Amino acid sequence: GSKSQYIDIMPDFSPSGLLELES
Amino acid sequence: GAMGNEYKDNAYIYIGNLNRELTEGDILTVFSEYGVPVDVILSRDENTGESQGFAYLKYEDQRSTILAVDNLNGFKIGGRALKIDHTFYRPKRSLQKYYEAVKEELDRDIVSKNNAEK
Amino acid sequence: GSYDKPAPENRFAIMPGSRWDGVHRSNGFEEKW
Repeated sequence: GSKSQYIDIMPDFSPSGLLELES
Repeated sequence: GAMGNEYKDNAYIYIGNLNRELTEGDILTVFSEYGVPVDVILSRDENTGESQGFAYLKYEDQRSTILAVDNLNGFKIGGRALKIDHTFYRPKRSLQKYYEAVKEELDRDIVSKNNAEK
Repeated sequence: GSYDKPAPENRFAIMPGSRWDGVHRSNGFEEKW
């Protein structure tokens, strides 16, 4: 298996800059 | 019209018509108002890792899920509004670390601990 | 993210989770009675 990183994707977890204006 | 009415175990909800810059944390920002997501996954490509414009979120409570399906539906985010429906799919084994890495950040709050580890 | 209101005024008794910054938003969809 991969032992560098698990998956290359991984979650980000941040608000969008849309959101601050959209809400 | 993306429901998986095969069960009523549909704590997972289809979040469609999302914008590209919308990430898991963003979805959490709007959806945590309607409850506590114990699982959330943003449908994003495996190569580039960019959002497909779809997500799946699962609350702790399916009734909270229902409230999101209705009252958060039609919320406009960056020119487009998001759509919620009751979908149910089997989580990918290949991308499992994405799933578990996500719930870890959520579980942080969910798990009540005076002592986390022995 | 923080729990702002400690009052279960929500019909479902749901209180906002710790990732909600404090921006109350609702569309007002009447689909759910």
